[PDB]
Amino acid sequence: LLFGYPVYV
Amino acid sequence: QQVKQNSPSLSVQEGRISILNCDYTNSMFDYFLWYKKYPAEGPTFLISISSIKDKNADGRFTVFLNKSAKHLSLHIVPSQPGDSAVYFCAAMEGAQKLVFGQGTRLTINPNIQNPDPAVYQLRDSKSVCLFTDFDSQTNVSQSKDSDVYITDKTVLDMRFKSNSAVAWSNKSDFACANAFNNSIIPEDTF
Amino acid sequence: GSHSMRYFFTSVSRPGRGEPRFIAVGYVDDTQFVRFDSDAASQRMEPRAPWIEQEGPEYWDGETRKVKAHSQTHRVDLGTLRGYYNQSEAGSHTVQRMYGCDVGSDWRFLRGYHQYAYDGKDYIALKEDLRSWTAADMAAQTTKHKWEAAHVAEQLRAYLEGTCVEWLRRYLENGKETLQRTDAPKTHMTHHAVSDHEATLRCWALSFYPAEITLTWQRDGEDQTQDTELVETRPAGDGTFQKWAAVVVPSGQEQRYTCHVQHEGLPKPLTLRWE
Amino acid sequence: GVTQTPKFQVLKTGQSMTLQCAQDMNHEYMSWYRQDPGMGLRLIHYSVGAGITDQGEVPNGYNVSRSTTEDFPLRLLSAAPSQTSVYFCASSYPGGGFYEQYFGPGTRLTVTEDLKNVFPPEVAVFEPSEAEISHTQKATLVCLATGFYPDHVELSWWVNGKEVHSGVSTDPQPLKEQPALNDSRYALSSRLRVSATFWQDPRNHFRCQVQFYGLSENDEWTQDRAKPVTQIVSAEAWGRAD
Amino acid sequence: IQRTPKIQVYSRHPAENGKSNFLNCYVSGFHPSDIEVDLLKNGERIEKVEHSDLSFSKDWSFYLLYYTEFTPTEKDEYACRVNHVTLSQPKIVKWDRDM
Repeated sequence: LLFGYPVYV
Repeated sequence: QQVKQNSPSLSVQEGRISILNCDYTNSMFDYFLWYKKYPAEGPTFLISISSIKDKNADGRFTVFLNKSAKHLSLHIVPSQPGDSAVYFCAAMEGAQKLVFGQGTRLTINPNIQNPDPAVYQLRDSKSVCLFTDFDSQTNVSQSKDSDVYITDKTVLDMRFKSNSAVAWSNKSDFACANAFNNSIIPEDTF
Repeated sequence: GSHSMRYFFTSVSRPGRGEPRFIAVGYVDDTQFVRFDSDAASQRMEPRAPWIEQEGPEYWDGETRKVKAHSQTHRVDLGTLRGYYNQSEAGSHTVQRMYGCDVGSDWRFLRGYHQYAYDGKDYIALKEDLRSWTAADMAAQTTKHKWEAAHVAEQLRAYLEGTCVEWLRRYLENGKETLQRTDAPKTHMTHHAVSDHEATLRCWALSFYPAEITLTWQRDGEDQTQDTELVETRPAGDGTFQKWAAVVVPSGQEQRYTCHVQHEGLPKPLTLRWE
Repeated sequence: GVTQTPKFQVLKTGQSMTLQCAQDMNHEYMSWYRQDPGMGLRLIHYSVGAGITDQGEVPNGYNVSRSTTEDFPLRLLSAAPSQTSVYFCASSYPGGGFYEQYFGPGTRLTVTEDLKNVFPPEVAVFEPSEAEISHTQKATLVCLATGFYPDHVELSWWVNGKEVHSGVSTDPQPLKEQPALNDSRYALSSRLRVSATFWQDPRNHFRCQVQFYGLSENDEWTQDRAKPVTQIVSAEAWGRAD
Repeated sequence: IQRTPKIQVYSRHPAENGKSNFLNCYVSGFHPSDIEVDLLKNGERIEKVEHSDLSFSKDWSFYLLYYTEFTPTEKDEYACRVNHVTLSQPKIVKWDRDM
C-alpha cells in the first residue's frame, strides 16, 4: 500500500 | 470503506462523561479523525489520531484507536451543554478521501437547580400546551394520536435554564390535561 | 528471514514536449508487484504480480488515486526545484523518490526509509529515527523547514512503522509461494581461449533468487579481485537472476584457480574448480 | 472561508440546478457531500485540483466541474425526489500539509412532483399563561409556524423592533404534520421567556417572525392563490397587564 | 551527473539452437533516464520488443530490461543497439552465447 500524504518540496 | 457509528443518540447529564464509539471496515484507512457538527452549520474538525498511536487528547477530548478491533472512540470529560452536537467519526484512505459514519447526536443536559414541571395552556394573540420547567431526566413522549402534535424537548437559557416541549391539536376537547400522555409528574394547572 | 517493501517514483520534466513523464513501481523484496506510468493508456495502478491481482477493485481505485497524488506532487516539485536552483525552463530534470520498510524474521518493524533526489543527487532524506531530516544544500533546507512545519515526518512514521509493515505481511502471506522462496544458484564453469597461451575461465551463477550473491575467483588461495571481470547481477526475466566472473589464465594454470559462490540458498559456500 | 449559495432551494422533478461552491483559501482539493438521516455524509464527487474531477460514493445524477481552483459547482441535470437533502462543500490543501477538511455552511434542497405543493407558513404567537406568570414570575410566549412546505424556514424573535436571542428556544427541525403523506406540510414552534415584569409592561412589543423560502421571481405560477414566493410571515403580541 | 549505460545482451535460458528462448538486453547505472534500446537480428531492428518499468538502484542510477522471444540459430546474429546522451554514437553490443 502506498503512502497517503506526500507534500510538495 | 465503511465507518459504522451505532447508537444514533446519547444524553449525558452535565459534568458527566460522554463516550462516543466507532468501528470501520477497510484495512486501507491510514488516518482517523472526528468532526463535530452544529445545527444549520457545516461539520468542524474536532480531533485526530495517527494509525500508530493508541490514545490522543486535546483538552477534554481523548481519542482511542484500537486497530486490532478496528474501533475508534472519543471521550468528552467533562461534558458541558455547549457540547450538544452531532459528532461524526471519520477516516481517510490517503489525504484525498474522507469517509464519514452515521454520526451520533450528543445531548449534554444542563443541571436544573430548582425545577417544578407544569403544563400550561396558552391562547392565541388573536391553544397550545406548554410543558416546561421539568427535569432533564424526563424524556418527553411524542404524539399518540396522529391528529395531535408534540414537539421534541429543548432547553432555553437566560442571562435561568428551562426545559420545554409544546403540544397542540385542532381537535374539539383535546386538553392540556391529556396532551403529554407518557412519562411525567406534577403541576397540572387549573 | 527478513523482508521488505519499497516504492520507486521517477518524474522527468518535458519542457515544451508536454507534462512530465512519471513512472511508479513497487517491490516486495526483489519482486515487482505494482506499477503506474503517465504515458500508459490505463491511467490506473496496474498489477505486475499474480498475487496482487487478487486484490479488490477498491484497492486498485484507492491505489490509483494515491499514486496519481504522487504524480501531481512531483509535477509541482520539478518547477519548485527549478526555482530553488534557478535553472532554465527549457531543461529536462529528474526527481526521484524511494521509500519503504523492512521487517525482520519475526516479521516486525526494523527500519523505515524515505529519500528524495533531484537530478541524480541526494536532496533530502528522513533520518533513521523517522523524526528528522538530512538536507543536502540550502534548497533542501527550505524543504526541510516546510516539512518540519507541516509535520510530514510524523505522518511518514505512522506509515512506515504501521501501515507499510501491515501490508507487507499481507503481501507476503498472500504471495507465500513466490515471496517466501529461495532458489539457490545453478552453477557451472566454461573455458574460452582465442590464443595459445591465455584461456579465459568463466564461472557462472544462474536461476537464483533473491538477487544477493558473492562470486569470487582465487589463485592458489589468493583473492583474485583486481584481475577478475565481474558483471553486475542481471535479471533472467522470469523472476530469477544471473551473474558471472571471468579471469584470464596462462595455459597450464587452470588447476590453480577456484571460483567461490556465496548465496542464501547454499547451505555451505561452493567452490568450483576447472576439473 | 468556503461559501456556498443558495441556502435553500425548491425544485420540481425535471428542473436542472447548480450549487455554487467558492473557497478563497487557495485550497487545491474540493469535495461535495450530502447528509441524509440514515447515513451521515456521503461523497458525491471530489476534485484534487484545477481541471481534474472524479466520482465518489454516490455520484449518480450529479455532474461537476473545476475550471478554477476557486470554484467547484455541483449540477443536478434533472431533479428527482431522491436528491432531496442538505448539500455541503468542502476543501483542503493536501500537498501542503492541510489534510484536515473545511466545510461550507450547506444548502438545503427539496424536490417535489408538483409546485402547487409549496405553501408559505401560517405563524401565530400564543400569549403567556396567567398561571405561569403567577406561579413562576416568568412569561413564556410561544410562536407557532404551520402549514408550510418545503421545510425551508428561519424563525426569529424580535422585541421592540430589535432582534432577541436570550430566553428563546426553537426546535432544531420542523415536524411533518401529516406523516403518511409525501408532500407533507411542516410545523415549527419556538419559545421566548421573559420575566413577568417585562411582559406586563405595555411598552414591550413581541414579534415572532418566520422567513419562508419558496418560489422565485421567475418560477411559473398559473394559479389562483398567491404564488408561494419567498416571504416573511410574522405574528405579534403586546405587553398586557390583565 | 550524466552516467553512461552498462549494457549486457544475453538470453534467459542457455542458447539451444532451434529452441525457444528470450533475448535480453539490460542497461544499467545510467543517468538521465532517456535511453533508446533496440534488439537487432542481422542488423535489422526487431519489431515487437518489450521492456521493464523504469526503476533505479541505491545510487539513483536507472536500469531497464528489454526482451523478446527468439529461437537462437547457428546462422542468425543478434545484437542490442543502445543510445544515450553520454554516447557520441549508438553503442552496438553483439550477443555471444558464452556471456
